[PDB]
Amino acid sequence: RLLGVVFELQQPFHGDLVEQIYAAATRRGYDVMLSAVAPSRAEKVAVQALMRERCEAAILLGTRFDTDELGALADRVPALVVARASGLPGVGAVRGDDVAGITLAVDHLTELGHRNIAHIDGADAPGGADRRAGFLAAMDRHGLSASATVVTGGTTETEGAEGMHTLLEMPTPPTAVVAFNDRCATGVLDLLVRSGRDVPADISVVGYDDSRLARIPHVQMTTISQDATHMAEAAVDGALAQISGDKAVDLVLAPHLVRRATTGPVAH
Amino acid sequence: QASSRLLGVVFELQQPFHGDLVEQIYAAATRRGYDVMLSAVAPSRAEKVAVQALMRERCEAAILLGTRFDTDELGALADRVPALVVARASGLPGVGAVRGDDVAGITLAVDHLTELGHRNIAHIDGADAPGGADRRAGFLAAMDRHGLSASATVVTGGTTETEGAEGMHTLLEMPTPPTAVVAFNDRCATGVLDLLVRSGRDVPADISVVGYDDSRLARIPHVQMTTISQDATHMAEAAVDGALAQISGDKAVDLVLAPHLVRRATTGPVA
Repeated sequence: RLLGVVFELQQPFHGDLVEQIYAAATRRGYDVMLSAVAPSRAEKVAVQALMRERCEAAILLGTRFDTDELGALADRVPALVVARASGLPGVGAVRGDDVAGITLAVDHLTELGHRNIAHIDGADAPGGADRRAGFLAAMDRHGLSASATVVTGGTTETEGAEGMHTLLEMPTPPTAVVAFNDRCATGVLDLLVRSGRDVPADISVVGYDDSRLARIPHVQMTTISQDATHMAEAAVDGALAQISGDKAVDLVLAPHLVRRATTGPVAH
Repeated sequence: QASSRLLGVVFELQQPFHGDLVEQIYAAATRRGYDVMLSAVAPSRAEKVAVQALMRERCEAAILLGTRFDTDELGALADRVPALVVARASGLPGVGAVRGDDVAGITLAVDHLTELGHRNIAHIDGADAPGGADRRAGFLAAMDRHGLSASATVVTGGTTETEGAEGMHTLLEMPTPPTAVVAFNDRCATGVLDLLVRSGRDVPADISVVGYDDSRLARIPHVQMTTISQDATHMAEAAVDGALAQISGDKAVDLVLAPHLVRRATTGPVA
C-alpha cells in the first residue's frame, strides 16, 4: 500500500515532516512515494506524478494549489494538506496554530522587556497571512500597536537579510525581530553579525519551525516548534481515515516555544 | 502499465548537494521518458531501509547518491537490479559510477589560493564521508607540489556546519593559524564563515575560505562563497544515461567528471 507525499526539496521544515511521515506511515503499515517540488519542477508536475502510481492518498506539504486545483485532485484521490488550511470541505488539513505560535514569540519578547518589535512576514507563502495577523493582534494585546513594524519577507535567507536591512534603516529600529521561519532568521542573523550588532545583546531574534538550522550549536536560535513528529502522525492518520471513508477534517495542532540563545533582555 | 518506466534514487534528506542532484536527475529522467522514485535516507531511516523500499517497487535501476554501502551490500543490490553510485567509486565491477575528480577539484582550490599568495593553508576534511579521503590526499599532494608541505594543516571535519565551526576553532587556536581554509563542502564552509565572522575576523580580508559543491548555500547573495563545482546538471544526466545504458545491457562504467572553480567573494590576496 502506498501514500503519496509532495514536498519542497530545499525546505528544512519539509525535511523534518517527510522524515516523520516515513516513520508514521511505516508504523501504520504503509509505504511512501515522494514527489519533489523544485525550482525546475512545478507542484502541478509533482502532484501529477503521484497520479501515475498506486497512491491511495495524497499528502501535500505547504501546497500553493488553489481551490480549483485541490478540488480537481480531491476528485481523483483522497487528499490532505499539511501546514495550511485546505479551503475545501472534502480536503483534509493538519496544520499548526500559526496565530498562537507567533503570539508565543511576542509574549516571550515583551516579557523580556521588548517594546519595539518587528516582524518579517512570509509574503504569500502558506502561513504568512496568519502569522502576520497574529503578530499584529499580539502586539495590540500588549498595547504596543504603536511600536510594531511589519516588513515583507519570504521563506529564504535573502529575504530575511533584506528585511533586517530595511528595519535597521528605520527611524527607530526594533530591539527584537520575529522572522517568518528559521531559514529567514538565518539571513537576519547573518546580516546582524556582519553589521557589528550582537545577538541578543543588541537585538533579539526569533525563528519558526525548530528546523535543523535552529539547533546548530553556534547558532542556538530561539524558535517556535510546530511538532513535526505529531503533525506527521496526524497527517498520516488523517489520510488513512479519509481512505476508510471518514469525513475530511481540519486539525489544528498547538505549537511550543523553544528557547535557545538568540533572545534576551532588551538593551539599555 | 509498462508505459511508465521507473528509476530508483536513494538520497540524503536535507543534504544540499543531494538536493541539486535530485532536481537535475528528475529533469534528465523526464527528457528520456523515465519517472523517478525517491527513497530518502535520514537519521531515523537507514540507507538499508531506504534501498529495500525501492525493491518493493518496479525500479529498472537504482541510483545511490553518496552511498555508504560496502562491497557486500552493493553486491547484493547489484544482484537484484542494475545499480550505479554517484559522487564516489563503486569499488565493484558491474556497479557503475558517476563522480567528480575530487583530487583535481581540491587541487584547483589550492592552486587558486597559492596563486593569491597564500602559504599557510588548511583543509577541514570530510572524515570518512564519500570524497573525504580523495580530497584529503589531493590537498596534501597539491600543497607538496607548491613546496608548502610544512605549512599545510589538515583537521578532521565532517559535512555539517558544526564540524566547519569546530575545525575552524581548532585552526584558530594554532601557533600559526592559516590565512586560507579549504572546507570539505559548502555546508562545512558555512560553519567556517559563521565562526570567523562571529570571531571578528573578515573574509577574505583576514582569512580566505573555499567550499566544495557549488550548492545553493554558496550562491546565496550575502554569502557569495568561492567554491568548486561538480556540475550537478551534467553529473545527473550522466548518472541517468549510465543507468539506462546498464538496463540496455551495456557494461558498467566508472565515469569521472572534471570539476571547475567558481570564484565569488570569500577568497582574496593573503593578508
